[PDB]
Amino acid sequence: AASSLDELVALCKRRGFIFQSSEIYGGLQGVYDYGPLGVELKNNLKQAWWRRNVYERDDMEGLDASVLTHRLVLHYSGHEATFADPMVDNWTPPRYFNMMFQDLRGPRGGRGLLAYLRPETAQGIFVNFKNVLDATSRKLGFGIAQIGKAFRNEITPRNFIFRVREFEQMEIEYFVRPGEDEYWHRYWVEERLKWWQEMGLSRENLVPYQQPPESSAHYAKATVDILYRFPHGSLELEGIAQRTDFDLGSHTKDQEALGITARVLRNEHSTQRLAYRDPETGKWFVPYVIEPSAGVDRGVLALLAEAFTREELPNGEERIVLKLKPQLAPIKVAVIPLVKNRPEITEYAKRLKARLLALGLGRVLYEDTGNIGKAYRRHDEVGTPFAVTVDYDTIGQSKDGTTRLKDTVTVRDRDTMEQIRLHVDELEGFLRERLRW
Amino acid sequence: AASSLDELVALCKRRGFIFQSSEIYGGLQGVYDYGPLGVELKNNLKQAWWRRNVYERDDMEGLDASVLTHRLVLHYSGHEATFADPMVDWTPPRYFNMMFQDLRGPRGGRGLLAYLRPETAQGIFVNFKNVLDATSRKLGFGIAQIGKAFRNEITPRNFIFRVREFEQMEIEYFVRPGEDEYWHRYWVEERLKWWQEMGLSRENLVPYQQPPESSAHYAKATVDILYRFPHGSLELEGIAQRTDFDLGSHTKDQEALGITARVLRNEHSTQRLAYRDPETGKWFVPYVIEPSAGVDRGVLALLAEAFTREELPNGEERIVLKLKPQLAPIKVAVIPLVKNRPEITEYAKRLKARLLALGLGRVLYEDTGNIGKAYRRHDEVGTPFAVTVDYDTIGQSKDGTTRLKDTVTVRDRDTMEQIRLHVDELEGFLRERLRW
Repeated sequence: AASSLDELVALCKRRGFIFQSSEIYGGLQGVYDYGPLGVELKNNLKQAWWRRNVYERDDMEGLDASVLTHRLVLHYSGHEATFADPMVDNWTPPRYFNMMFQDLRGPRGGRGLLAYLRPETAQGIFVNFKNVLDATSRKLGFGIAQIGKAFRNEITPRNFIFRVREFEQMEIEYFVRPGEDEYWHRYWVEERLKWWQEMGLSRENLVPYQQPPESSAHYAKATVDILYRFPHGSLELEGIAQRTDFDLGSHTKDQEALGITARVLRNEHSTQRLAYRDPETGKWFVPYVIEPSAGVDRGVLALLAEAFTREELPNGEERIVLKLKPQLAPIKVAVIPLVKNRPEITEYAKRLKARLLALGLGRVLYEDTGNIGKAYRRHDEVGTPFAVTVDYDTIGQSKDGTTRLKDTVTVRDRDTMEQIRLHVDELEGFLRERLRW
Repeated sequence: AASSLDELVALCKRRGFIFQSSEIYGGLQGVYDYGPLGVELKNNLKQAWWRRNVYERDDMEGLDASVLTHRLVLHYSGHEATFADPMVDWTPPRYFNMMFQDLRGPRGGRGLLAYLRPETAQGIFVNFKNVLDATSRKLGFGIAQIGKAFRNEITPRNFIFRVREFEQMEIEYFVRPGEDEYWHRYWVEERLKWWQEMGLSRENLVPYQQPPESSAHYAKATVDILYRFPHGSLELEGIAQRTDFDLGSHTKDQEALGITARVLRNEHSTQRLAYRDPETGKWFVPYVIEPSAGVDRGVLALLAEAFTREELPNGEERIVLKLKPQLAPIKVAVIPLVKNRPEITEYAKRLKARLLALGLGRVLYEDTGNIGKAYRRHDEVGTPFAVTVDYDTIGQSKDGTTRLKDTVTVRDRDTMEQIRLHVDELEGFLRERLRW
């Protein structure tokens, strides 16, 4: 585990995980960019999440909605009226600053040409309920998963990835029948909690907090936050709320014909009825929604934070090692040529990297950087699990003349630091064993 | 292949590929949303692209920059100026600027203005030094990236084509001033070749080499790959050659580095975006080759191409999306013959999981009524195989034999041929046909 927030910010910048967006012109404070190593880890996390909640389940439909949100969507969801914070200057009278990113479509800044950069992914889901329903012919006890970008017009962007203006989320909207709501809520909480550990976070660092009714927003019958023990303090990773029929409620047509339980605004615009019908009979009703929502960047940081570890070495000095779960490492194997000038060597290495990539266990990388020592260092810092290295013996140029050593390479374990030399054909099975899911 | 643009728009909406963003409130014309089936295909394409240009190569670094762009980036890249033009049509004296913009935090002050990037490339350019430092890369190398971009279109025409929000797959290949012309043709063959591997016919592809009149000033050459869509040729990808303009326009110590393209005096940049050590110690700004594709366009191209209407032996027709298997939103559909039977449904579900485990792509358990409707629904969304489970599969054959236990019928999308095989063979059957 890592001890300081800056150790991370430093590594992140130093090894190419994260960079201050627009750095060369002073930065656009509050927005960051993901480097070579960052994109990989980030994507690996998003994928593992998608595989788990969509592919592996049989009640989940996927989605990808746009960032440009029509003014109305955000009126009827309440944001226009409440997504704000209390602000002032130096002392003027106090007033709420609505934190949404607004931008005007086309020609003129007229009130009717205003649109928003969605501040959360969920509304995209809600407005498409009927749509999704029609096209898939889904029955109840079902949700819609989605990953995407969101923009919060924060006032003061604090410590790193935490208080940012642009970021990404992984949200699910699980539609449920009014009666069964309380069950599904605890079901999802165990599930998400469980997932995070499988990804590599320790139970000791996870904290399932249940919000007291003072904190619960009006339509939220209950909600639990999963916090992670970061170096600088506990920060929220994911939130599993229970929103009754508020969301579907606020956007649907024929509001008073469908017995809506949460208080909604009169909707004089919606063209479709977002409700479900046929509880064996013919009743229309608005489903209740359970909603797990995680923040991609937070997750990426949690993983780094957890993995980060400093080890003392027998000679006296230390080393930084990202102990990331293998399947999630930005790089799985690094193939390194002992000498940089030799062509039969580089050409072999490259031929080998490809053979390994073909196993389909994750990114294999051909490394041509000078100094076999620097390489090992660079890799432990970015958490890659294995390093295979190629030398003259591997080729067949043994100074003694035998070829008993042709096609064998040394593979160095990231964690144990143990190096063993094995023949290539065994190397495959070795890797399957250790890298498969 | 498909004959009309509306046939597609219709299928896309009908089967859950694409929907009009904000439809229930009148739509936010010009922006669309990707449904269950759409997200899948879209992602499948992005991935195949990433695997190819990053994993399979040894000179590529990946990236993911933010949409919120600082005002300055877009000043020095030229964009800001292309639209600082009072056009008086008498209608009022406007600025017909093509970028969405917005202001950061507290006030609408000029120093607090920001933009929603209109292209992904600038994110790459500004980080050149950064990426360089952290990776210790040598020349003959690029940076790949996928992301969102926003064009403040005035009139959103025909579907996916003239839209305000969309995504791109761009690469910035940094090259030494001398070798530029070579790399340019290299990339063109490569991209061209890729597109066909994805399933597009050579007959429908059109490599247009822009004549000196079209080329923006700093562009020493450029080729557009057009696709023959039902409504006409529309641009899929563009491989330009931008010399040292981009890196040039953003770097510090401009006149110390012999920049060849005309750039603006840059009084703000804090880093020097150049390369040094041509064996010696000379500094210079690399030339850039740039393949840039539009995700949505690609998705449409694939759909357009795959779309086909067939006349069947009984007399009726059918719509079949002939998508390349590895790209299909769904690889296998496991379907139960009767919906009420527990031994059947329970069997089928257990089977779908066994198949998903093969790691060949999404397998889906289908519980929709009517075995006929299912087959139809699937050919329409282009899923390659359909396995079906019945009473024989379980072991309740009305003839009394058990020779047919643990076997299922699998219907080929294309040939429509159905063969009944045992489950264990089924695996090998699928690997054969579905692997990359």
